[PDB]
Amino acid sequence: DPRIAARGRARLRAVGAI
Repeated sequence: DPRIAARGRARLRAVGAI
């Protein structure tokens, strides 16, 4: 679903920071 992928991208996002 479109509401399930919006959270999947956050993964790499958060990791990218640190």
